[PDB]
Amino acid sequence: GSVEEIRLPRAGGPLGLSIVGGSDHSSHPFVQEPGVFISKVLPRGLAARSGLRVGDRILAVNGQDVRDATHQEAVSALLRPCLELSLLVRRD
Amino acid sequence: LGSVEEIRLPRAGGPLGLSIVGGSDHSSEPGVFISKVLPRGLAARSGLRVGDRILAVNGQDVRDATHQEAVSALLRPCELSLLVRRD
Amino acid sequence: PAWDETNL
Amino acid sequence: PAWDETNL
Repeated sequence: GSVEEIRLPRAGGPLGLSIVGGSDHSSHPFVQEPGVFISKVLPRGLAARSGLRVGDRILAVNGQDVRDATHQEAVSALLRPCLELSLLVRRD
Repeated sequence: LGSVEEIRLPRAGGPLGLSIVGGSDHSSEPGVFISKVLPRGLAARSGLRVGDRILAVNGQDVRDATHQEAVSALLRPCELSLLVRRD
Repeated sequence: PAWDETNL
Repeated sequence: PAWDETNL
């Protein structure tokens, strides 16, 4: 397996991705340990162009661990003020 | 702030998922310009972007390579390690 | 079963 | 200004 760094050069504002899951969920639809997952990537959006993929489990956001994060904790981390948005992910 | 970055592309033997334009045999800065990166392709997954310039491929310098010389470098016979310049 | 999906 | 483009 591999850990992968996917970096989104933000115009910031829209990322073009959706997430499901988090530590506050006792299950997810992707792989059986709780976590936050990419559940959607808009085909012509930033995340898609940058190589993000449905099924990616988000491990960290700009260095911040989100393996155990609640859903809202992961949302807050992803919405940090504009920079390159560096996602450490794993595909189970 | 500009950067130089080492990007590894694990080729399956099929497509890389990127296009290049230019080269030392065209009038229009070193290296090979990446002109398209398919979102679903390996290049996108590996971190490559439109506007990146390829300076080296697996230790072969391509800063002053012609278009065909850069194509050959990228299609070297069956882990593609690219040194790229990014603004 | 249903999971909230947050679009960003 | 017309540059060859190759898809790879």
